[PDB]
Amino acid sequence: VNSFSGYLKLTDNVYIKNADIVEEAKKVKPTVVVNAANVYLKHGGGVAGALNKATNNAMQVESDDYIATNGPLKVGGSCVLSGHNLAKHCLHVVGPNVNKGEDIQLLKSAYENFNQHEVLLAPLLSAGIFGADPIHSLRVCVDTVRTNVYLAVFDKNLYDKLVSSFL
Ligand SMILES: O[C@H]1CCCC[C@H]1Nc1ncnc2[nH]ccc12
Repeated sequence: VNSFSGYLKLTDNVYIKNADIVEEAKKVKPTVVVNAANVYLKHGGGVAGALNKATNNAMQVESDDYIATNGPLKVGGSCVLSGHNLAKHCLHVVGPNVNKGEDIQLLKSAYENFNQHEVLLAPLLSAGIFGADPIHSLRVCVDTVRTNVYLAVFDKNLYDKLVSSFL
């Protein structure tokens, strides 16, 4: 039993809700919140800009030190950093950005990072400003993640569409 509330169950291990991931993180304090990161951990907009803003820029300060030490992530890769005031940990995961021409097949590799964590609160990778089809992203999530994932979808309209079209 966990503290996530109001989610629709899609499969044995995947759950979905119309929610603001920032507000959901603030209320649940999950062990892991997933950030929709880029390789530079520059949290300027989308989910990343919102999460970072909610940490009063502490996420960005920590991220800049991480990059200065380790260099950029790989597309499809991830790193674990602090969850600050939102979660114990933040798993920064880089899905391919279609608006940068990155290969969509890397979306499966991106979701594989979730399997290293038993339970996660997450957005749909490569959705939103990353330019992928959120319905495809949901399908890859369901077919790749085996651990328990609670997906927060900010837009009520997209949420209804994802549910109504789910196979
Ligand atoms: O609405 C879409 C657009 C981008 C792809 C995923 C969704 N973004 C979010 N999802 C969950 N919480 C969020 N807080 C701010 C944005 C956000």
